[PDB]
Amino acid sequence: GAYKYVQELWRKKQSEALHYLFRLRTWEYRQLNAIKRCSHPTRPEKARRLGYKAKRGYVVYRVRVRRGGRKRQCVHGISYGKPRNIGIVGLKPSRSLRALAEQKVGRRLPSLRVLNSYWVAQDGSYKWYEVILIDPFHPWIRNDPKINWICNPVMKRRECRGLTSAGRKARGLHNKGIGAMKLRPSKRAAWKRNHTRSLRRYR
Amino acid sequence: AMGRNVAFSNMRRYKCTNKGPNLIKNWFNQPARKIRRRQTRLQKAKAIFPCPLQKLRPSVTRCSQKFNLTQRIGRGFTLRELQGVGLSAGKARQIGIAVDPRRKNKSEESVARNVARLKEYLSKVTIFSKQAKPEEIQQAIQHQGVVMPVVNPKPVITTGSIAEAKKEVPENLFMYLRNARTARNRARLAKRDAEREAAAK
Amino acid sequence: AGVQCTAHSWGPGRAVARLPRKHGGIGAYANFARGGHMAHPTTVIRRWCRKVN
Amino acid sequence: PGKVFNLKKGGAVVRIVRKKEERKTKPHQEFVKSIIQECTGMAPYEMHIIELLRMNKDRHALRYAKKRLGNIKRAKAKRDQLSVYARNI
Amino acid sequence: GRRIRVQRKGAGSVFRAHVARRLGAAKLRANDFAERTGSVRGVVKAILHDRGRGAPLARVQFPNMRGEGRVNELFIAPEGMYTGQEVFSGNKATLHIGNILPVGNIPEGTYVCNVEEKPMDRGCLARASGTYCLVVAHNMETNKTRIRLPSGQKKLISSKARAMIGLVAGGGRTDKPLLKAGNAYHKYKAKRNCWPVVRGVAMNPVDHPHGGGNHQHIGVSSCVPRNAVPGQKVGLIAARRTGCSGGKRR
RNA sequence: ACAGCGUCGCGAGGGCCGCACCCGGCGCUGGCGCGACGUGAUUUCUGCCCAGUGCCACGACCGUCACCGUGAAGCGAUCCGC
RNA sequence: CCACGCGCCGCGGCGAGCCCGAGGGAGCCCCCGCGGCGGAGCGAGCGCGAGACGCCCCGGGCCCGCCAUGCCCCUGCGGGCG
RNA sequence: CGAAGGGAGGCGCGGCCCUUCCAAGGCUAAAUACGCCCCGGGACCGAUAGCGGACCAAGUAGCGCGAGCGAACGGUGAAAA
RNA sequence: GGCGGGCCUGAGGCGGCGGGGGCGACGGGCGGAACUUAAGCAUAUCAGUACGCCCCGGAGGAGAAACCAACCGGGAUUCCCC
Repeated sequence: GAYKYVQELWRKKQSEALHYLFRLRTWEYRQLNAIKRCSHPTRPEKARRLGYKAKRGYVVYRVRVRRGGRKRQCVHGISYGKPRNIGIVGLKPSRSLRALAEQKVGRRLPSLRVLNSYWVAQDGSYKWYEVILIDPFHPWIRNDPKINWICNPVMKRRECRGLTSAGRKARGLHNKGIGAMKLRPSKRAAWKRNHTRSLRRYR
Repeated sequence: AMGRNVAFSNMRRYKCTNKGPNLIKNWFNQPARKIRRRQTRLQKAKAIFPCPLQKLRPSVTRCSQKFNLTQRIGRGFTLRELQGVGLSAGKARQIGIAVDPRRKNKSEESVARNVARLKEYLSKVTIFSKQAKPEEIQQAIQHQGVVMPVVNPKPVITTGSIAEAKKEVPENLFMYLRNARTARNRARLAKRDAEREAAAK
Repeated sequence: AGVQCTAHSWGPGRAVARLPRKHGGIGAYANFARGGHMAHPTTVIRRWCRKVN
Repeated sequence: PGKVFNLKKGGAVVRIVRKKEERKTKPHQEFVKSIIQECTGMAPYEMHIIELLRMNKDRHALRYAKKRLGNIKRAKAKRDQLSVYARNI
Repeated sequence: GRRIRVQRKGAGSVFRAHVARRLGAAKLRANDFAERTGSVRGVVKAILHDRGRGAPLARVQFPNMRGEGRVNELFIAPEGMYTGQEVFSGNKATLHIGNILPVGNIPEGTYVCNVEEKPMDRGCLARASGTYCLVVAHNMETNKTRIRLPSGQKKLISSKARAMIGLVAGGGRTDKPLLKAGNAYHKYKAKRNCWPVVRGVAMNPVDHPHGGGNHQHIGVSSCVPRNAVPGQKVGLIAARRTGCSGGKRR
């Protein structure tokens, strides 16, 4: 009942009410460290939509990601090579700030598994995402069939393999149909199959 | 040969030939693959000994104006077709009929095709229940291959009256066909001329 | 085979033929060098089967 | 061309599978919007369009809307809602 | 192609300060409740020589207001400071060479050393040998005091800032000629590795922008643009004028 | 190289450098200082030339010279102004 | 040397056809087995669309498309005919 | 900078349709790939060949500060008689 | 201003359970060349390759249409033939 209303008020982010609420929050989040554990999901409605359930073994972690573009790791700014690789600061990163957020908490806590992440706040220099992590050995999680899949070995460190939602978007998986045909099993797997020279026995 | 008259080759240069992912796929395992698929098929057949390995699939017009005449096998029977026989989707799956909610018949003739296929399968199917009935099960005989394999019938000449047939075809059919084909271009150009005529006085 | 070793042509001026030689100065990596790759190595990419109508 | 030329392209009969029924927000959703707009109010850009609707005029209002929203179809409809508030204010 | 010696100095590998055996960081005493509302007695235990500085530093021992200890603070020693001298610090501090008092309190015309650019900076200006800052004026309305720094340039400093009365010792040191290369080697051993200096026109083209040709010449105007990139700024930079002219007071 | 000699920048909310970034060095420094350059102890002197090329000017504010932003016009892509 | 692509030649099967494709058949070199390629071209395209001779070859003549031109008329910037 | 019914239909833009679907949450077997290792087969090589390496002790002996490099060496006879 | 409780954020300790590192392949994510070809060489090509880093699993990824199409229409994904 209440959720269909909270969603509408979160759509109105530029409203006076939420502009104050968000300026009190960015202030606190600049005050705290980059990744901190949150007792409650700050946005319960968005967390539930992404799969949070208030049962033991589900954890929320808030992460700070630096806003901005990418600088290539180079010495003295010089990229030796053909002139098409000369640029060092103009390039923009291939993975979203949301994707970077999940992969940060993944290294900090490699025991936990990240189901999904959501946007909590942003100022000029940083963006704050909250990630839902699950303990795959917890008694409650292990015997609950809805989240048993995360306890399966294949779903381990999905943040690293880009199996998460943001990681899939970056790989282009979110879109199907024409225009996404050459990036389906993987962009490399499609490349190998399309470039394979199959020497058939009768050929 | 050396220059002279040779069409230019459109085969792309080999990539990853020395280093990198293997871009050569050899087929010396092909005969072994055949034995493997049969062995997996034989093992699966035994696991459901009375039941056919392949589920009933629907006859479907092959797509495009190129193959619109012929019919092939589709993923599943539409909910409307199953409703026509009187089978719910779940009950149909138990009988062996694959069900696809996505498919829409797109015709009334398509539904009739499949409803008749479903009706025939229902007659061919025999449900062995009664707990264990081993003697009936021993002689059950598992159907092998695709169930009710689709048959594509060849064209057969028919007899027609030239007098009645000449009634539907306009005399000078080519003029009728060429007029219909070019009507849009002829109509646009004559509108373009009406604007020019309007824009002179 | 014959590619597993590391050999570099010593170069001109050392009174030795310009064929890849190891640290010791042992000829390597050539069809004529002992231990070298065959000039055109046999591969399984060959057509071992011939089609018949 | 993108359609073959067939004089009588109708050997079969179509099943008329389609629905005019269009997604409607419903009073359930509409009630939420009325309660949320009641307290939260309009957005700064939307408020500016309301002034333009009574002052600089509709071409200007559409121009400001299109730049913000980014679609002409969406911009015209946002303008239409804001117009009902502004004109009847 | 190579990185110039200026570029290599920033890293600090062998060009870092030789801070071994340095007495400490000479600074004014901390502004505290006793300085703000009164005076803090000090005594000059010893006047010592810092390795890098050509100015004597003095270890003055003040009482510890927080505890039962006697704090030891290293101060720049203004000329005439004597072992045993009692020094007073604070808003109510007296006017004798050595005392540290708010700049506003000091009368105009006094020579003052170790002045603070902004209050409670614990020492900032006039802390070299024989260098003094003159108190030019006190704006009562703006609480701002003008001072002539040892360059001549005048800066306005909050009257709340602290300074020491007197001119730093070791004055007249530059007057003595170094005379030999050796007295220079011994001089910069205490400081960083910045001697001997090779002229850039002696270096090959790859080491310095002045570089080397068939004859030793700069080959381009020494004056280089203010916006010259790190490796380019080797000549005189932003030179408003060049050459010995005279009457430059205008 | 050197002492000597000049020239140059800079008053720390600063200069000059390091530097994928986080951050550093000079500096535990402060103009008798720190960096940058020339010339090369004395003794004796360093002339004329700012055309050119550098460099420097809240030295100006003309002419030029961007993004935005804001005018008109358009069905809108847009297009011309300022 | 091998692989793949191309040009042409020789052969072998079949012929307006031809084809161990992948596959599937308690099947092993056996059996069944699509595209494709050819059979129509030409024009950027809308589109339109070859018979008239002929041992063979070779020119000629005609036909088809494209670019014109002039006539006639229905189901008309459409058709037909030169 | 930012929506609301939106997406698409392989030439942009603004209208009008028509077909088709529902993004910004999640799972899912099968058919496919593939080395060490083990098993089997070969119109394969036959000790300067075949893996660098068939030798009871090969990444060994040796070499290079180190990263790294890198060999040589099969056969008495039926029975040691 | 002192004092008891509830909540909400936080600390220190104990338990129970998990994480870490290894495999010259396959599989996913990211960073990323150049020699080369262009008979020069910049866009290009090599190559979404080597290599660097980071994660799995017996497979992995992908996956039940905000799909393709334009029809007498199909209908998740993966591999094969074309």
